Amino acid sequence: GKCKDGLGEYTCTSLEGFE
Amino acid sequence: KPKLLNKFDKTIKAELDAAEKLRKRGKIEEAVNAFKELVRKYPQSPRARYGKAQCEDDLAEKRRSNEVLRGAIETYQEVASLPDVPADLLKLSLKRRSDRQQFLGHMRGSLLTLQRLVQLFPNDTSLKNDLGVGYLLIGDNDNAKKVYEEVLSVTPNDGFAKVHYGFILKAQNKIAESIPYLKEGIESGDPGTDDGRFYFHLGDAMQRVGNKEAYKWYELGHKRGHFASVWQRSLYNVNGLKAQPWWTPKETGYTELVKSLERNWKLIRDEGLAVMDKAKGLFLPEDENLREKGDWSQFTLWQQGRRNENACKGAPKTCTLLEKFPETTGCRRGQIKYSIMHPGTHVWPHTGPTNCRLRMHLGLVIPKEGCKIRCANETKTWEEGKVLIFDDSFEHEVWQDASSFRLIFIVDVWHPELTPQQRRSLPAI
Ligand SMILES: O=C(O)CCC(=O)C(=O)O
Ligand SMILES: [Fe+3]
Ligand SMILES: [K+]
Ligand code: NA
Repeated sequence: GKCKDGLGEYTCTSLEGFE
Repeated sequence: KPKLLNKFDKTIKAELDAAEKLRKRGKIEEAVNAFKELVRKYPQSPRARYGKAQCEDDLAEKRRSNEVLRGAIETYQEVASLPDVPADLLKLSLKRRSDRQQFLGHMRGSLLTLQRLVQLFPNDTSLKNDLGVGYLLIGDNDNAKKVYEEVLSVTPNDGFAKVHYGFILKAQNKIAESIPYLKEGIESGDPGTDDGRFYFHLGDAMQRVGNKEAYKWYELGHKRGHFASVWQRSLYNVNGLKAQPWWTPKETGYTELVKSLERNWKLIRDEGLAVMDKAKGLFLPEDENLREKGDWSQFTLWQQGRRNENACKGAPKTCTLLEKFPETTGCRRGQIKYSIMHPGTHVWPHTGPTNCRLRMHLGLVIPKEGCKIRCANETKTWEEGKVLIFDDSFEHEVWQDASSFRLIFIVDVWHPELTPQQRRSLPAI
C-alpha cells in the first residue's frame, strides 16, 4: 500500500538501501 | 555489561580486544584483516565472527555500499551457526541482521530473522514486538495483529504493543476500539511509543468520534516535535518550507501551469467525462479510509512521478498537455488524477503524508450548490475552469451535498521552495 492521500500506512516510503 | 565470550574466546581475549580496538578507532581496513586472521585461526570463534560482521558493517557505511552490507548480513548469520554461542552475542548478532535487512528493503528476509529470534528467545517480549514491526513493514497487518495480541495476552500493559495494536485497529477502521490502546500506549512512555504516527491517528480517531480532546493530543505531538503545527501534521517533511493553507498561482510561481489548465480545461473535462461514460473501470474507489459516507473515485494518470501508460490511453490529450510541466509530472511525492465525488459524500478531516507538495484543483464539473472544501480554518468553493491551490499537509475536509456529480482534476506540484537537488533526492511517497 501507498500513502497517496493520507497517512494510513505504518511506512510511506520504500527502503532501497544506501543513497 | 553483555557477556559475549564463550570458554574458548576468553582464552584469546587479548587478540579479540586488540582487533576490536582497531575497529573503534576507525581503522576499519586494519580491523578487517585483524578479525580475518582471527576467523582463519579460530574458525569457530563467535566473537571473531561477530567482529568480522561488525567491520563489514562499518565498511559498508564508509563506502555506502549495499553489497558490502549484504556480506555483513550473511556474516551476522554465521555467528548463530557457530557452536557454544553466548546468548547475549546470539541476540545482538541476529538483531543487527534484521535491522540491516530492513535498511536494505529485504522485508521478507528480516521477517525470517525475527522469527528465529522469537523461537530462540521465547521469553523476550521485545523480540515479539519487533516481529510485529516486520509484518507492519511488509504489509501483513493480519499477522501483525496476532503477534501483538499474543504479546498482550502475556504482558497486557506493554506500551509498545498497545500503540501498535491501536494503530492496527485504526487502520482497520475500528475507531472506538483503537482509542484506549493508542492513549494508554503513548502515556506509558515505553520506548517506541513516542512516535508521531500514534499521536496523528489518536487525534484523528478522536475527531471521528466527536471527542473534543483530540486537539490536546495534536498539541502535545507538536510539543514533542512530531508536528510542525497543530494544523499541519504531515510526517515526511522538509523543515523550513513555507507553511500556508491556501496558495495563489503567483505565490507558487507555477503560473504557466495554471494558465494551461485554465485555458484548456474543457479538453481535460471531456476526456474525464468520456472515461466516466465508456471506461468507468478506470475510476477506482478511494481506499485510504478517508470517507465517513458517500461515493468517491479517482482516475490516476501520474503517481510518484511515474506516468501510467494505460491510464493515458484514456486521456491522451490531457497527458500530452501535462507532459510539458515537469514540476507536476516529476513530483514523486504527488499525483495527477481525476477525482469524482457524488452527493452524500463527506471526506473526514485528514492531512496528507508530506509537506513537500502543493495540491492544485481544477474545476471540471462543479454543481452550483453543495460542494465545498475546508483547509485549516478557511473554507472555499470550486469553479469550472479555475484552479484552487492548497497545502494538503494541513488538515482539510470536503463535503458533497449537490444533486449531481462533481468532477475535478487534481494536480500535485513540488513545493516551490524545494531545490532541484532536493526534488531529485527526496524518497518517493
Ligand atoms: O475533493 C476531492 O476530490 C479530494 C479532496 C482532498 O482531500 C484532496 O484533494 O486532498
Ligand atoms: Fe486530501
Ligand atoms: K464514475
Ligand atoms: Na576455532
